[PDB]
Amino acid sequence: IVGEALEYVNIGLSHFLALPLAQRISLIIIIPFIYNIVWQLLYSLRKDRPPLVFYWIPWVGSAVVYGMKPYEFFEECQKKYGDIFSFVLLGRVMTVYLGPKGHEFVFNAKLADVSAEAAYAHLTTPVFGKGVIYDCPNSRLMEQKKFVKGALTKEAFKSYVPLIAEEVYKYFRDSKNFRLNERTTGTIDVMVTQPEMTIFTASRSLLGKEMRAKLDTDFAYLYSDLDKGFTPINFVFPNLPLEHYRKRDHAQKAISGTYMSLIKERRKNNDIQDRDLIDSLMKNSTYKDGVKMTDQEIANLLIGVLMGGQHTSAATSAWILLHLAERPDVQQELYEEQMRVLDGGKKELTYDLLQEMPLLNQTIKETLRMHHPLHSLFRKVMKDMHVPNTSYVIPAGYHVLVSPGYTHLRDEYFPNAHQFNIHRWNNDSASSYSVGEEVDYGFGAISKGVSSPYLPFGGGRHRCIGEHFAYCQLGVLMSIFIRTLKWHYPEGKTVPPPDFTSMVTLPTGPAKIIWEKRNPEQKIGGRH
Ligand code: HEM
Ligand SMILES: O[C@@](Cn1cnnn1)(c1ccc(F)cc1F)C(F)(F)c1ccc(-c2ccc(OCC(F)(F)F)cc2)cn1
Repeated sequence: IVGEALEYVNIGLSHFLALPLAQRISLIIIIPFIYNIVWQLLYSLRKDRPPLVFYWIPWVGSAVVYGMKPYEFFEECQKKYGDIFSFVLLGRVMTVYLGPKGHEFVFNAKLADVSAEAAYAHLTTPVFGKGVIYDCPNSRLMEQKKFVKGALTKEAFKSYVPLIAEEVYKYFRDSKNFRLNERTTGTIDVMVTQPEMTIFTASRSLLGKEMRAKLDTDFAYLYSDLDKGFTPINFVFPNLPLEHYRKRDHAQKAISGTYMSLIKERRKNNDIQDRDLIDSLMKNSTYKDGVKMTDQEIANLLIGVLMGGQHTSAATSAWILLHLAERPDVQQELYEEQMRVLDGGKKELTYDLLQEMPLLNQTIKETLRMHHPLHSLFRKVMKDMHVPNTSYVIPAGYHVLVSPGYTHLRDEYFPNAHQFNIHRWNNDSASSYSVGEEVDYGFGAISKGVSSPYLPFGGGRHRCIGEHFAYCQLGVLMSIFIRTLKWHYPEGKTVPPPDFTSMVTLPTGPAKIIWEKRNPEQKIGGRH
């Protein structure tokens, strides 16, 4: 009789409920652990799914090894399963597509197939504020990028260069890390100096003199507070009743308030010029459907732009210094270019003269190859995607993960990829260049193909608009570093490994270099 079997399901259920809590809280952990191992083995038999990396702890997935060393994880996975493979990350399924075909599959994915804001909104909305970037539909983001880029013109760059140069020299004069009028040599942590130099140069040029003046006050602490809110933790715990979260949110309110204060005072005096990004968004932030951005949204977009460029740029100048510190040959070669292009230093550095410095630009270009600030770019898959020339279907609710930074470091696309060699870019010093046809998603013509193995600024609709600002900033900064200082490592030190757990792939610190003045008796003028 099978009826007697069902009685014993009932009985056995009643006996299960009566086991000691030693056994039951055992069995609450044992049952999903074994059910997970069963589900994976069954999953491995589906041929319409990319291979899934095996993991033990349910939900947590491969998070630990991915988070700590993602390029090593990808290379081991790539040897095992080829270029397309999935792995489980703190509750989500990430499908990785390595190589140029992966750049194409993700960066050029149809707007209806994937969503960046669905992957990213919790990462950034708590830090930037509401209504901008990833807290708004894609069509709003596109036009927001059009607004910001409209202030990022070559004529803006010609005016930013002397301003950035003034900040770099101010920092050499006044910062405790240098004091070039009092000290001719010294030790700095590049992960202390570069964030400060970056925010000082970016504030002065994009935000204007008033906002730059605030960082000389206690207001600087709010920037520090807000900056600590910029962490990948926000992926999992975006809001918590802790203290870190309170100063972050306070700082966002306080900083966006200072921006709205300045915006509302410029409009009441009609003090609206072409000075900085604030003027620019004030004159040009009405969407095509007629909606104006609010003063709050404009301020929030300013925080997003300044914050993103802060961490990519600061990490990149740190890496440039760290690589050059063990390459006095490269510093020497860069210095000769500076003497030739600037008539032994008797020409004032201009945006135009920066474009005549191919080796300096190639040094930035090579640093960005070896240290892509963003090792992984995410999209949430919104409807099922067929992976061309496979039987693979990526179902909706998965995520796709693209990693041009991994391809940057492959010998097949960059011979001797782990060697720093700026001369691999000889007669190719452009920050990037569209290898053919262009398309415009709402913020300007950009390259249509994204199959280049070198993609420091991504591609497609979510492509960076900061590239020329970053090269302007990095170029002025490194031109002055080169002309002012030599530097090298403390004894037995070398290039640190990256910190992949962070918001960008910044160097693991402290990472110290010893600078020395090229001209001990050179003084920097001005009052302090
Ligand atoms: C060397 C410096 C930088 C590098 C390597 C870099 C890299 C990138 C990458 C890879 C993306 C694509 C992200 C994705 O597909 O999810 C991106 C997007 C973006 N970046 Fe940058 N960035 C840099 C500096 C800047 C600067 C200086 C700014 C602003 C002044 C900026 C603002 C933006 C914006 C607005 C986006 C658009 C994101 C979207 O539309 O989804 N970045 N950047
Ligand atoms: O793409 C950024 C960064 N940026 C900065 N400049 N250019 N791009 C961004 C985009 C637009 C902005 F307005 C401001 C931004 F900061 C971003 F949206 F925040 C962003 C997206 C993803 C990531 C990121 C993705 C994956 C990560 O994995 C590491 C982890 F496994 F979580 F530990 C860590 C970080 C970081 N920043």
